[PDB]
Amino acid sequence: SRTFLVDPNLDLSIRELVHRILPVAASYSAVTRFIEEKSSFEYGQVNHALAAAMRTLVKEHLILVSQLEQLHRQGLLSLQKLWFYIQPAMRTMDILASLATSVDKGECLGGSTLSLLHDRQ
Amino acid sequence: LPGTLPLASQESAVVEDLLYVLVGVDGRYVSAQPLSRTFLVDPNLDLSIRELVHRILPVAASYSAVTRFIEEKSSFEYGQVNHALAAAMRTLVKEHLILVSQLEQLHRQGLLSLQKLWFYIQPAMRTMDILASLATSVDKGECLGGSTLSLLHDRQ
Amino acid sequence: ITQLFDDLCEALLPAANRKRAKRSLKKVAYNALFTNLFQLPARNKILMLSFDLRVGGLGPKADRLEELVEELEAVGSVLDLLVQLMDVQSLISREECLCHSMIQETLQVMEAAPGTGLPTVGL
Amino acid sequence: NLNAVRETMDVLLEISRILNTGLDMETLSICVRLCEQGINPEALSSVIKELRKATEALK
Amino acid sequence: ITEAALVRDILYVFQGIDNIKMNCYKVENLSRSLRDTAVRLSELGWLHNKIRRYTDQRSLDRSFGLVGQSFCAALHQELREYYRLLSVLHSQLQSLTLRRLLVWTYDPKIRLKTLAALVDHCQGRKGGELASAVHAYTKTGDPYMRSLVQHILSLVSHPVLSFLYRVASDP
Repeated sequence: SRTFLVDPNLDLSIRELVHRILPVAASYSAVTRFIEEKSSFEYGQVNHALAAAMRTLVKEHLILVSQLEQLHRQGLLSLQKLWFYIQPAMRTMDILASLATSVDKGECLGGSTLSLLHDRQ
Repeated sequence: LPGTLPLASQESAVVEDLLYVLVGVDGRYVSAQPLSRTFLVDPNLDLSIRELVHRILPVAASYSAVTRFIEEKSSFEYGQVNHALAAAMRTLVKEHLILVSQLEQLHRQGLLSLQKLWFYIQPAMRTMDILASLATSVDKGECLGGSTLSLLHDRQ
Repeated sequence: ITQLFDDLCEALLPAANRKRAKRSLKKVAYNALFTNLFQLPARNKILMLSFDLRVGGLGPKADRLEELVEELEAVGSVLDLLVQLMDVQSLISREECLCHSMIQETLQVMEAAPGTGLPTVGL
Repeated sequence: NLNAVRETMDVLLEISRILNTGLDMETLSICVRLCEQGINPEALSSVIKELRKATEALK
Repeated sequence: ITEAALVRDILYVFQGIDNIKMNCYKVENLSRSLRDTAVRLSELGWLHNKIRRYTDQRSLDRSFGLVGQSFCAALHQELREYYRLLSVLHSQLQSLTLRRLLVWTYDPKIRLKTLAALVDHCQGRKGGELASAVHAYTKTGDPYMRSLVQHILSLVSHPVLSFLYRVASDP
């Protein structure tokens, strides 16, 4: 549910494409807040191991941003080239940002958090 | 306004304008006319050019009737033969688009004079003259199926 | 055995004269089969290749290669024939060589002498 | 038996896939059945590398 | 307006992001020889919208079924490649011109012609009735299309052959 601001004076040929990359960040700022909260004991022994197995993917998402900066130094990273690289991340961090918002909507803990993972590449 | 341009230099304007009509896009001076395509060149142009322009266009008019044969005879209601005939008739159009690309890249260095153009496209004036004759003889008498495989057996 | 060499020569023949090449390739099969005939355990040769696996990483794969030859016991001359024949940074370095091997394969034709890369002009 | 000789032939494809041998599934059954005859495998390593060599001269 | 500037905007119109604005991409000066070639090139990007709206409108509701996913998730493997081509074309803009694009993008003017007309023939079909309306596109004969659609069928008909190896049911 995060909102962003870009620029009053920027090229329109960029802002329309910027708004196509951000939905992987806003869908990320709601997963990292699901980990740091649903790790509290008062949530059962299921909402824990769900937050742990939901953390290894965040680790692999931090490696995918590292390999981009190291590839950015050689200048081989154009904006158009970026929109294609993160596509595996725009699909995964769109799945987890939907479970982490549907497990907290209706307060689930225990079995009712193991049912939702059975109805929901 | 070519009347105020010299002879040896205005030629460099036609060759880069004519290099576009062979693709299908309209041009600056040598335009196309609404619909077997007819063209219009210029009221005030050197006669030593217009007689040679009319020698290059028959590869464009013979092209504006092949690309319209592909985009139509690809409709299912024409059989499983008038399709694969339009596909194998498309690979040559691809190789005709490469021959226009290599001319523009050779046009930047100025090495492309109008007289030099009339010789480069000769392989294209013979091929796009064959296909513009099948695509007008398969649609004259409505053929589909075997009667489109006979015509390719009677017709470098 | 006179036919099993004829079916072998068909598989390695790449699909499209395909009727005389098979006759000539069957010569290369026989001209090369009798050179060795004119002129050590089995599982050990796998381990010497299992070692070189673990050194450069990829341990579990090497623990798999030994896992199958242990069940293949409960044929020995067949495996003797087979032995004869940063995770993110590599991603951004692959999708960058593609864009180096895609704009090159087509600019080498777009800018050349008129009629080089074109096959219809070669007729 | 044909169920057993299918599995033993299916496992043997993987060890030829990670060893980076160009043998696909068809050429494997040809070579497995040909090695099953009793031909010496030190020679077959030369015919395949030459058939693949003369094949490249065409393309 | 320089020719290079047009080559800058066209590489965006191929995606949906708009000189060239938004059903034909009417461009708004420059010479007539330029506007005409842009018009046809800009329109290819418009197609990409019609195929993107379907794989975005139906990726929203959860009542499209199990076949309607393997179809809506097989229109993406045939789009990442269209995003690889746009990658290569952008690296050379730093030389290519309009007449050089026509040959580059003459083939993806067809794949984006079958897919943008394969999602309209099967609009309200869900379940197996969709796997039966992407099979009525194989009787075409064109060796380039019959070998593309006969691959999407091999993905769409995987869920159907999953129930079978395991027909309207009544709750």
